[PDB]
Amino acid sequence: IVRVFLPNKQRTVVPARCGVTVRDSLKKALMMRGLIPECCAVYRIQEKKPIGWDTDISWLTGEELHVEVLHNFVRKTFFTLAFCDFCRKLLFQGFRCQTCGYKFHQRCRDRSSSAPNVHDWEIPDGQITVGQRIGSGSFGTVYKGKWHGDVAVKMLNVTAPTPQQLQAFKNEVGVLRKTRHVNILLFMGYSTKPQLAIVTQWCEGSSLYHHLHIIETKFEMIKLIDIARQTAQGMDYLHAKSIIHRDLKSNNIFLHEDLTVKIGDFGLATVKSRWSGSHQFEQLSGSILWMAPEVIRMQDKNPYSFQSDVYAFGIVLYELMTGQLPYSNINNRDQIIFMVGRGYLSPDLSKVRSNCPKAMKRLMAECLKKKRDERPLFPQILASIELLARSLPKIHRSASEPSLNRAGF
Amino acid sequence: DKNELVQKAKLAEQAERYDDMAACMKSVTEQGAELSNEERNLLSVAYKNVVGARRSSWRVVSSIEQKTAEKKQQMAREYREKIETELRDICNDVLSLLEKFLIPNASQAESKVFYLKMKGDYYRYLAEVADKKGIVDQSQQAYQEAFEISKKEMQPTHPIRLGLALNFSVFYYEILNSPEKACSLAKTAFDEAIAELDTLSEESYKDSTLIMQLLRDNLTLWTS
Amino acid sequence: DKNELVQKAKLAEQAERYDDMAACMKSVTEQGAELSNEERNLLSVAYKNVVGARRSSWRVVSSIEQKTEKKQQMAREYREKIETELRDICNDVLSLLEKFLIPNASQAESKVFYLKMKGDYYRYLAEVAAGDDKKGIVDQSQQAYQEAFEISKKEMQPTHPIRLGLALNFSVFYYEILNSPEKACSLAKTAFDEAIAELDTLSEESYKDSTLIMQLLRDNLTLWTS
Ligand SMILES: [Zn+2]
Repeated sequence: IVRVFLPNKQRTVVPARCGVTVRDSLKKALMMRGLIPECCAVYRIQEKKPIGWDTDISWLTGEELHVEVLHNFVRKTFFTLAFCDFCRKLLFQGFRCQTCGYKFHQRCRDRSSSAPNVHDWEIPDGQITVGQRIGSGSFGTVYKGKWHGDVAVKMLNVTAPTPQQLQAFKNEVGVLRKTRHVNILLFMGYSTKPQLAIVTQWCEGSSLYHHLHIIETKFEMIKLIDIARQTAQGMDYLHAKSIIHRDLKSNNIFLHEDLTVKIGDFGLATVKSRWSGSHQFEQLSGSILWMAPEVIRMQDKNPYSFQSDVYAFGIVLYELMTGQLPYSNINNRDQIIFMVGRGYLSPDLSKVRSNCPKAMKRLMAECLKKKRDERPLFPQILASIELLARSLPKIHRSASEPSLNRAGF
Repeated sequence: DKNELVQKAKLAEQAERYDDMAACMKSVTEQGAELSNEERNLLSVAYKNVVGARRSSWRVVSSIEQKTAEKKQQMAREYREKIETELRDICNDVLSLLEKFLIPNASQAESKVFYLKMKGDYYRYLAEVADKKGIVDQSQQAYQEAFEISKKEMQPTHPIRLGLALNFSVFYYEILNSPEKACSLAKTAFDEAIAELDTLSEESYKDSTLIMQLLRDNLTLWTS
Repeated sequence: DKNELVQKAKLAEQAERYDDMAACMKSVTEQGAELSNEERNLLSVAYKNVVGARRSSWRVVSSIEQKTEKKQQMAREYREKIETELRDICNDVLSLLEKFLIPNASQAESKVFYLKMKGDYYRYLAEVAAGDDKKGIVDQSQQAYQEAFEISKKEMQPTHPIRLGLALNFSVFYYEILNSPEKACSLAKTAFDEAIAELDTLSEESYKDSTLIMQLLRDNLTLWTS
């Protein structure tokens, strides 16, 4: 007999006679949870020689099997805007599927493209009414107070002045001043003469982490997509000017009374990795849930290279479609660092909610992929959501009767 | 001309122009030849998209219909009526076709199940758009006749059987409000296949697992 | 009424079926009032997808027509069956863009887009004809952009999406239809770079459409240079 280390935190004793190969013996047990000999992979200890499916198991008695997971092509003509999913260009015709949701490429003459359809701040002391500090976080301390109203000031950790560092902030505050947006919080100003209590707008409303674990109230999943879209759009604009968040958490995110999400309390890669001279070499901070595998490694000289924020978004998708944080079973800060950066551990995706579209479950297969070379930039991630944000009344039924492959390889 | 009706339907298959397969194949079923597996399949692929895409068109119009002066509602309500009548006429086209020449000349045991499966299937779309009791009970009786023929002739590891099991099961949950009947139907059909997975063919392996996958994906979904 | 036609258009847009809206919007063009921007792109999208549906229909059947003798005739006859449908609908909207909305207008940029459509749809008809049957259309299309394109480089800033929209469409007009990449390459780089120096003010006029077309220029050029 042989073991199996199933995803979804399960394990089932299974038999293994002679002659029968890998495929059927496991498939008789693999299928009970929705697998197939061509969507999974297992490895043996030697240190992981790939044990496929054709191979004979006559020499695999008393063994351990971690079954770690690795379509039918209807046609359509994408009326609304919709991007490809093999090169992430703009796609007009092409294949699809009723369940997966994944487009496919069509030239692998090569027709051209067309136009897609459509639809300074000086602040002196005197108005600074600073109150109790909220708490620590990603890059330091925050202070709820009052400046021209209920506006959240924010005092950094390393407030040690450097006359050239203020110029660096002038480089990082001027860029991060005029970028207004529907979602992003309207930044106000900076405390100049007193120590830097950044004047970032404060309002009412509950946070996302506050909304899911302190009270832990969920709604109808129609609103769930609303959260995964506006935060894909609000943070899309930040990457439109290359302004990475660098601290995307389920904490700073706000909700404007079930109307629209609001993102903020971000930026300032100068105070982070403070000037020890003329250098700003970076460091890890806060927690490593939102932060990315190639930021864990400490060897990313520019960690937020337009993709480390994509992984931060995904760790918000997982908090959206599971109601629980990642790694509620491993609760040690120092050790999870070792097992996430080197690639030994990735969030267990086979525990996600059951009543969510397969397309977004495919979105997390890329928006949470450990590599930074195949993350879909927020341009593509933004567009994908409206595709299945208006496609709610289309696949809401029970997995009925699908057609055949309709495509030949 | 029947083969001339073939090329004009397979070509229309990959054109997003399916109303040309409604015309072509409906004119093949009303000839009097033998419905081979290929043209049998194209009939299912043609109408399903023609009625399913129009069915799914109704659902989106339905969601906005319930999301509310009455001027906005009456316009959405009117469009709901317009697609509704098109749905019945594009489904009764199949329903009348089913009476005329399809079933009474069924040649094979597995074949008649395929049509008998479709009978109830096309009633289901008509049933859920609806005056009401007469349509829904006929569907079930059409399904029940498919049920009767299925268990005693249809193999337990065949896509049609599973698809009929799938459809008949999802019929219970959505229209007949009997999930316990559905999950029992799904589990029973699914389990026997798991015992029979050791014996199949590559020509039946592909579509079979997809239905079971959805059927198992259906199994997990209704558990809660 | 008028808003009932407009409202029905939006509802038809909802359900993946724009043929119903196109016949409803084609009535909107035949009203006689001043078309406005919000439903103006509804005019653009309506026939674009309706034609695109037939374009996708023609583009695939053309492939199997060349991928082949009675069977070839079946493809040959059907291909012309949809080209007439493709041409008739294009002629239906070409009548729209000629005798209906070009005369009544008072804002240059509003005239720019419709003139872009005139060059667009004439170009669309130019994709199906051959030899002599297209010269009267291609020349008509070229003037529609040239009239608008001169208004583009003069009367509107490079940030506005339509000028880039007029740029990307007009450039490909040279490569595929007119087979003149050199004027396309020069215009593409010019339109993109003259629009890359003034990207400071975006949110006041949706940044979305800009970067898509802006990106759609470089990657197109990446193909246009290889
Ligand atoms: Zn592609």
